[PDB]
Amino acid sequence: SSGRIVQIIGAVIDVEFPRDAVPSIYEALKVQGVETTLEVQQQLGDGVVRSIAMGSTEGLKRGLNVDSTGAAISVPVGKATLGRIMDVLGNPIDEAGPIGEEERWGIHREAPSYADQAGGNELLETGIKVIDLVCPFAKGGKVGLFGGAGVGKTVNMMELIRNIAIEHSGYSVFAGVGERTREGNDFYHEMKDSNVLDKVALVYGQMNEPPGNRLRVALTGLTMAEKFRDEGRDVLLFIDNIYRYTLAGTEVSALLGRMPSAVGYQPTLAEEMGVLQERITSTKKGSITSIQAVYVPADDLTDPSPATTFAHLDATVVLSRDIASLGIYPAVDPLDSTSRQLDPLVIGQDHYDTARGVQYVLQRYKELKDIIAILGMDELSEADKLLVARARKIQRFLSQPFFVAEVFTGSPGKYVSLKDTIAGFKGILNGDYDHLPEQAFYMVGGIEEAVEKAKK
Amino acid sequence: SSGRIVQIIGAVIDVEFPRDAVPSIYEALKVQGVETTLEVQQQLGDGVVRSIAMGSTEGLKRGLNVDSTGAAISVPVGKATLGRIMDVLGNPIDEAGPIGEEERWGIHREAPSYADQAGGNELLETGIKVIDLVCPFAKGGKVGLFGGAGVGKTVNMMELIRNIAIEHSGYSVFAGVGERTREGNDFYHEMKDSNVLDKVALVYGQMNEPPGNRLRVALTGLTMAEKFRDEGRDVLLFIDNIYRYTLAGTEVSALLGRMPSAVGYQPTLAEEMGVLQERITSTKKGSITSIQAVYVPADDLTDPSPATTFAHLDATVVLSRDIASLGIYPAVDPLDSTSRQLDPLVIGQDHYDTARGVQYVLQRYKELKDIIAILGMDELSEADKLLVARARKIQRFLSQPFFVAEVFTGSPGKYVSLKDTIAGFKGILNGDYDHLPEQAFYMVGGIEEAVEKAKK
Amino acid sequence: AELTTLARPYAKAAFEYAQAHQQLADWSAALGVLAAVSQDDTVRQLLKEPQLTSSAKAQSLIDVCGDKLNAPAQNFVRTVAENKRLELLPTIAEMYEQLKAEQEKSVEVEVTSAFTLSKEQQDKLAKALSARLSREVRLHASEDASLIGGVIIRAGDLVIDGSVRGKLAKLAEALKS
Amino acid sequence: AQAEIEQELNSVKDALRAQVGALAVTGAEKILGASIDANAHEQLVSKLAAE
Amino acid sequence: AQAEIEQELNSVKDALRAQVGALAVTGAEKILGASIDANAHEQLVSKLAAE
Amino acid sequence: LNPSEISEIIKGRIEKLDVASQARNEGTIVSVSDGIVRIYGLADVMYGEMIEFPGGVYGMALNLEQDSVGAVVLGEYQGLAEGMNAKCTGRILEVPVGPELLGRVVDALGNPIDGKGPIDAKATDAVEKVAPGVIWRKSVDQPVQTGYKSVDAMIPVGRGQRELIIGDRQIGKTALAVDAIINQKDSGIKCVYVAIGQKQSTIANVVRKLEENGALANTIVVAASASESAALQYLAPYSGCTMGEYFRDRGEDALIVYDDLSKQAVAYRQISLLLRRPPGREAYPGDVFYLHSRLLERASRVSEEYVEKFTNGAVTGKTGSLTALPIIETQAGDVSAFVPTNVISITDGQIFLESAMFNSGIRPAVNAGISVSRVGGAAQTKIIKKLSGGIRTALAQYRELAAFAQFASDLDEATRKQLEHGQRVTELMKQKQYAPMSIAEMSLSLYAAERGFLQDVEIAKVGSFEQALISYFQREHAALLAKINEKGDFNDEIDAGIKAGIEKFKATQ
Amino acid sequence: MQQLNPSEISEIIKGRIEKLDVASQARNEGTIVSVSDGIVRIYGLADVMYGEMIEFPGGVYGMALNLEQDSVGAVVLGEYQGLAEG
Ligand SMILES: Nc1ncnc2c1ncn2[C@@H]1O[C@H](COP(=O)(O)OP(=O)(O)OP(=O)(O)O)[C@@H](O)[C@H]1O
Ligand SMILES: Nc1ncnc2c1ncn2[C@@H]1O[C@H](COP(=O)(O)OP(=O)(O)O)[C@@H](O)[C@H]1O
Ligand SMILES: Nc1ncnc2c1ncn2[C@@H]1O[C@H](COP(=O)(O)OP(=O)(O)O)[C@@H](O)[C@H]1O
Ligand SMILES: [Mg+2]
Ligand SMILES: [Mg+2]
Ligand SMILES: [Mg+2]
Repeated sequence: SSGRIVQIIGAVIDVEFPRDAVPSIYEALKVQGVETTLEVQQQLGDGVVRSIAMGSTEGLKRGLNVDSTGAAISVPVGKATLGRIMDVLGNPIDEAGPIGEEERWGIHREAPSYADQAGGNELLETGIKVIDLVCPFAKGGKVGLFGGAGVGKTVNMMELIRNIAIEHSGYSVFAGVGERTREGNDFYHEMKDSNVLDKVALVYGQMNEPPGNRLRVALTGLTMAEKFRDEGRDVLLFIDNIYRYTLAGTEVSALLGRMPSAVGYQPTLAEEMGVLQERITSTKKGSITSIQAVYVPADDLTDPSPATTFAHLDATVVLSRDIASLGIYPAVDPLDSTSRQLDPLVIGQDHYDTARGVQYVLQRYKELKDIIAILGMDELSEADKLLVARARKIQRFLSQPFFVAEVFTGSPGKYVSLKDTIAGFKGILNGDYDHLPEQAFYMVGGIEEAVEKAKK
Repeated sequence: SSGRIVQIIGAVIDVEFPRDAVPSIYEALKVQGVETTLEVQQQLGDGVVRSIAMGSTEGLKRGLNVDSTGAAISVPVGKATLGRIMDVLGNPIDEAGPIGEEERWGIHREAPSYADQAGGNELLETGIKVIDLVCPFAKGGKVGLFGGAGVGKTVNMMELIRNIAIEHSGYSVFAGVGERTREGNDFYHEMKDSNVLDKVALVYGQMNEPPGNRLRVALTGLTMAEKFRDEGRDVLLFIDNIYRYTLAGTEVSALLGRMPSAVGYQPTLAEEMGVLQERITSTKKGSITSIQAVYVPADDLTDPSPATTFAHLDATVVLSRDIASLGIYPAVDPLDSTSRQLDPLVIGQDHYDTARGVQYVLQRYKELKDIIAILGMDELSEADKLLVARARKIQRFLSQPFFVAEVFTGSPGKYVSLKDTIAGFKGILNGDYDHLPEQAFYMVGGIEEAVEKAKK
Repeated sequence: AELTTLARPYAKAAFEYAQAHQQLADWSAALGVLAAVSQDDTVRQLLKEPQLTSSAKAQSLIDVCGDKLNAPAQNFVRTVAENKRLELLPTIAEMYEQLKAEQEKSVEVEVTSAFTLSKEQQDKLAKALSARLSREVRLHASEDASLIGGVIIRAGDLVIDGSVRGKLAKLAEALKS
Repeated sequence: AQAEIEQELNSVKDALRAQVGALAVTGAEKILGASIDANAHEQLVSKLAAE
Repeated sequence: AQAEIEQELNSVKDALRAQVGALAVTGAEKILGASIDANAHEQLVSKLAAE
Repeated sequence: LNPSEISEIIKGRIEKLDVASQARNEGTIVSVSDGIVRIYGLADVMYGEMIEFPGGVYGMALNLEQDSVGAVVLGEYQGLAEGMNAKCTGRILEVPVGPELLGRVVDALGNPIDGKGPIDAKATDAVEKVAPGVIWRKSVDQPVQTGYKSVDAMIPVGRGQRELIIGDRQIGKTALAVDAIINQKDSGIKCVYVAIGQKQSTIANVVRKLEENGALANTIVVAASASESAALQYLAPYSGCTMGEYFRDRGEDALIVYDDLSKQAVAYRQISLLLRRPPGREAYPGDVFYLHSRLLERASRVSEEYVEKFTNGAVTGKTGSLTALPIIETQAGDVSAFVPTNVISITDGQIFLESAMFNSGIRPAVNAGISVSRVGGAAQTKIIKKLSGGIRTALAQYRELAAFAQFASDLDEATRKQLEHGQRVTELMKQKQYAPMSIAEMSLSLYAAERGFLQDVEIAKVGSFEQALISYFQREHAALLAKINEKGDFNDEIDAGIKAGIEKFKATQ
Repeated sequence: MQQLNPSEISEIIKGRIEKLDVASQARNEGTIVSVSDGIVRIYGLADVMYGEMIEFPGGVYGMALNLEQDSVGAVVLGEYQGLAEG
């Protein structure tokens, strides 16, 4: 049956229905006359439901009639979604007309059971020196790009999409959650001009949209990826900012009548994150390989949101503002970054020893940096002076110009291989390049080009 | 008609009136059996109004009758206020009889319009070296003296009152907002014995007073200054402590039913400050030169009250406890203090470059403090050693014995012209005094006296 | 929270019981008696005492009303007292009459004019309003010398102003703006 | 020196306009307060009933 | 320019002082929605003297 | 002092009086507190709708509770009282728009406060709107010259970009944005300056500086001073944005400055606490991120198809844009505060101003290591793009090298070469206020540094060398500067032309 | 004065008009009043013990944690989204 809007406060709306006809939790409602949808968050009792609007509330009035749809927000799924741009409710947001849908799935679902979990360890090459060395990825696994504001999350995700998505022969889903509308336009024209668009389903919910949209766009993109996984396919899932799902819950939490927790976050922070993150997984039916960008408020990795996110991922790549502030790119921290695949029984002893060797040299240099700044370089030991020079060179050889960064760097882009990466770092550790100047390793792809840059 | 007290909580009182006779916001009310005055702050509904008492509430009870006066608190203005002391309600508190007033003005008014603003840049010499060098004042502009407890705000204000009255021939208005009663007695007798009293209007609401008095005394003094400005005169408006107007607002905010903001402040902090601060301005009719002391809670310049005040002033003088601890008075900080008049087009290139040169030397000396503390001065470069020696001399030459500070030490006061100030610092920057000892610059007024002090 | 927010569950429960059992006029009388009796200076005092129990307050109010409260209405008073809501009785009666008026497709319209209007004019305004609103209209006509001429109609939240005072105010705002 | 002369000139017209408008409203109020009687309601209440 | 405004202002002031009556009767006639000449000129000569 | 004219102006308002009857929805004021008014009975009021009170006072509906309506007053509230009638206008908040606003100072509702007469605009638009979607935009690839070489070379701004200006109090944030507005007087880009919570004498001084530099005729000034209602200070950025969007939607370019978004956030926090909405991270509303993201996503570049569709084919083959320069104030350099954290995460770049560099005499005070532009080389002309490639990251590495090699013994030629070059570029990036440079002037300065011509020049003489070189090329090479200034083009002919001129300059002056 | 308690809903108030002593007749049975964020408020269950298990339709179970004067606050030992008022 139908209900009436009784109260409106920001993005939250209360609707009253007959007591014999209260709509279910997460049920979708439609306002009469006005083009707006509501999602039931709670049943308040006495026939009233609390809901979040999936559109702006400026036109809404008390007393507007509302129709119960009998189900949760249902979006189109399958082959018809490829090469299309869509909103949270699954409507097409491109001028290409109606979607050729044959089936619709509700956005709210249970996670796969403990008995359905996959167990693969197949290594995935990324073409990026630091990542392939200390953060090796695997097919069907979860990757997180942690970092503050302005350190490279989108740029590294675009390089990873170029080096994986294009070459891959399965389907992809790209979800822009709380993203800049300019980045979404550049990426759409980039996928269209690269002829890759026919393999990708694009879902966009940018920063100009209401809290209800930003709170549910991640579930829409994941529902499309789950349809492909359950068909037995291998799928790629990209999420430009998963922090924006948590923030939309913080923005609305207090208006939903929930008391705040530490650092002003919603009390449901760990469960709302677990209900989403446990669905983003590879199963015995099919696989989902996923890369998520994770914003770190004020660069503090101890903030409740970033801190609760680490346990959900297989590979954790950490971007540092102090490295970016020195012109070094990609600005990845080899000491804080890690992966479940960095094991001699998964990769090999030669790779592992090179990675731990690089980490050992950089960890020792971190205590000497403060010594040199007060008492000078000459007071260090003969072994320390040599080690500091290698650490500063290693710190520069981590840098690499990307094809998607040519507009920022000016120089061309370099793809480097796993063996090339290992050989270059072993050479600097063993002392084969002690005679080369420190500036020769800055922005130069493989080890050969560093030997050539020293001559210029 | 009349109403009845329905509730009393500290300084805040609720009064109920007939529905056809409810008093207006800011309207003054009088209690029948005690003649206590109340100011209406808000209308609660059902004929009930909330008010702040302009006196003590001890002995008041529920059910007492209250009379509405039909207007806001009105105070006497014009020539009759000169040489007299008044309270928040405009009553005389000097035992000299009734005020021979021709008219009364309501204490609440809108600020002068955007089209009424004045573009004055005429330099005002203070005779104090640090102020005239890095914080040049202007006629018809606003000055603020920021500082923690017992650092120099009242002493530096009493010295400015002494020096500006040398060139100024008009009237002055002094508003004592929440400070010591002894200091009001000392200032009144000093001016009475010096025959200066017949050109100054005095208003007081000191620390002994209830919250309502401390909250409205600033408006009473400003209302008298606005009468003289609007008569086409050039007047001086001095405020004992503008922070007390905001603090009196914090004590009452929770009683007014308002939710608190950061660190317990009222949610209306910036609006309460802007409504008062915008009235303290020069117009096309006449000019108001205003000087205000600003208390800094617990020495924290980032506290919401001091932080919100900086944007309302033309010249900012920041006092420091670290500088006062070394012996330097006035304890001004050249690197934190600034003025809108410190521009080559206003003060000329010679003054501007001298001031910029002093700030560059003091900034570089501040960067070396940690190195000098651990390793001492002897490890610095030949260039840094010379700069540190000049920084120490500049820092000491900024000190000056005052004519109001003579009682504390015994030393006679000094008045230094802008010409002598520029010549002294320019010579120290050029190196013309590299041979004189560092203690010769401490407490000596003009630069020639440093040359005579070095002979001992 | 407004008194209307707290009285809504109780007024709605009383209305639905009265409607389902065909007692709309009985509950209209009962709630009106309770609203008036609870506002009396002696009863208002008795209901605020801290030493009396909810059941003692309820029984005292039932014994005073007596004949005017049937078994369901007595049960309702004992329910309002147990939840400590006896102060809402005047608001519960007001909200019950609004639910009744909306159910019975009835509207009470207040009307004001500069000087008296004839029955011919009242019946012309009544048919026009009933045709616009699609409800039975009850015109509570009155006069107000503040109006220079014409009439003002107040059909609940809807207002229709055809008075000369409103036109003079429109001109003052048009010239001042 | 030219735009500002026109700035003052138009501001004076507006200061006068603000007083003349108040007087014109007061005039209309005094005129209607004498010109309106029982012969006007049969031409106003009757008009509203069609609106 | 300020001296010309000070010298000329009374010349326009006496012109608007005459037009107040025309603005008042035309405004009242608009508000009434019917002809007002028969009940407005005797109001103008008795009330305009106070403006 | 024209008689009859004033009468006919009044007759024009009397002639058009709305003499007919109107059907309206109405309520009654229940309480009046701190700029907040509560009303009963407004059944059809929409969220954000304008409410009409007695005496032409207006409010806006923000809380539509089941039994009450919470409204904020769009002006002075102290004249309102319990029992007054509240009416309903079926219109959303709108403001005047068009070229008639250029060279005028207005309030947050578009009323003139300059006393220069009425604004004969022929178009109004809604204050609250949704930005154009993903498919209607176009990539940023056109420049917005600020006139400062440190900004235009290392942190470029393009038409439709959003660049944050951030630092502490009294370090040149307003000076950078006002000089960027002054430089557009000949660029063909319209300007908007929004003053939020500033004192009226500070606003009047900025307007006097725009007028003295000839930039006022190309600028709209929107003022919401410190004494005005928190609702007007909260709405001012959206009103100014709407006035800038008029040019964007019609195939024209505009620039907007929000002098303090941190003061807009403080005004929004006040209203929200007085409406009794539950507080967040520093007593700030839960939706303080959405306050700024909804504003800043409107500043954009729109495609030819969007302009052609908006103008019904009247304008064709032209893109439109709105560029934004929001300003944010930090407390003692603390960026971890809630509002600064939100805005840095929304803009297309930021310009960090440092108090230590400002006190050290580097007056534009731009920290090259922390400052960055997300559009980069696409927002630069060919000549500046080639001459500035890698300067930002080279300076970032020079600051580190200068600190690392501060107390060590004499180093190799690679270290001395990098250090001596970084010291010269550091001294070159210094510029005075109200003194912008053209593409050719910035180009000569960049060329003389990156091509090695400054290697023989003393650090204390870099400013004198640049000023003399520009003055010499202005007298003896005027035709070359005019060629570089047409589009900022570069080729072997211009490269050789600049080389020959700099060599002749150093060898003879 | 005080906001509405969980038992202050029209269906519960209407039941006390029929039978004043409607509750305490079945001390082992109650009705769901509200559902939100994994927490269920129930009217009745007058004899529930602190920490006891509650049985809901569909084989779903909860635990009693808030035994308030007017209602029981229970947490679901599984998925709560299938539960509803009444
Ligand atoms: N390039 C420059 N060269 C020299 N001085 C400058 C330069 N840029 C700014 N200044 C000066 O430094 C001060 C900066 O003031 P400005 O108002 O622009 O800073 P602000 O950060 O906006 O201050 P506020 O917090 O009060 O708004 C002014 O005195 C200005 O004249
Ligand atoms: N690999 C890179 N090479 C060069 N510049 C880079 C690189 N990564 C980031 N940057 C610079 O830093 C900016 C911020 O990167 P972005 O991915 O937008 O950050 P985030 O998403 O973490 O906020 C880019 O716009 C660019 O100017
Ligand atoms: N110029 C000065 N010379 C010497 N002592 C001073 C000077 N200014 C302040 N002091 C010392 O500091 C004390 C406190 O100064 P005061 O102006 O009362 O502080 P504030 O008003 O900031 O609390 C003085 O009593 C005196 O001992
Ligand atoms: Mg990003
Ligand atoms: Mg003192
Ligand atoms: Mg500024």
